[PDB]
Amino acid sequence: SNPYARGPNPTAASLEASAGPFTVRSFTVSRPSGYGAGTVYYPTNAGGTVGAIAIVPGYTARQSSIKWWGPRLASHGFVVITIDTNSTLDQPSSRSSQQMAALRQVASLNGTSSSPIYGKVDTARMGVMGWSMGGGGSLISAANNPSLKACAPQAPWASSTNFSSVTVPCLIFACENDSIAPVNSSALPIYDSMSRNAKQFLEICGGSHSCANSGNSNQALIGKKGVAWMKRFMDNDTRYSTFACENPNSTRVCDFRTANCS
Repeated sequence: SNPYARGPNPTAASLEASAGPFTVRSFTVSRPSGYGAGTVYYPTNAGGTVGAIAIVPGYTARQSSIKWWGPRLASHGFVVITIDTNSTLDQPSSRSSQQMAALRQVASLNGTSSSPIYGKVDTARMGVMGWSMGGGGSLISAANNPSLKACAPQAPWASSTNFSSVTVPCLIFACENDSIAPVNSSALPIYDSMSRNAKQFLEICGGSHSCANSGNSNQALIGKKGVAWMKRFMDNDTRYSTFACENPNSTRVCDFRTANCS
């Protein structure tokens, strides 16, 4: 039996829905430790400890850009922290440091009896996500901390596209018509550099740079894939192997690639 399996058996419908099975609550971090600000989303009734995911915005951007992931992932059995960086103009390495500081604080709060997330987190199972330079920061976090169980950046940008060292399972969401971090020069080269991990490349048809952000028109597919990836790799949950590894066969997807997945 898998000690990390949570919730009922998944379906395409249950993964495409607005919400998963668990009730979600949230709170603002009162004293952010090593980053600007944070919101923690958590399930109240997951039926066991769950992994934690830290999500970082892009250059100039704030939590509003990636907020939708908080309730979406938390409702399937994860503690999710969305952050604002110390400066909106922080670069990817700094974003990575702040992302890891946010994971550290979630672990701190797991051991703080006054916190709503006291005893709710398995601090040995963590994941990283983010938009643009925050996506680059997620890849840097994965390269520097290989015990991370999953990485799912969106429209990533980084100073170097070479992430050949990354052993962490990586799902790259890409936006076809991205003019800030073009697919051909950012997301795709990053994907191609990784030969030591489970990896996936999912490009959204007609998507601008913000195609996986809050308010996007593809929350059914993007949310299904993000949750499935985190479930498969953070929870070792093989009930999600097909959802995580499959080509969605969706008219919303203009390019799909996967390796070492199923």
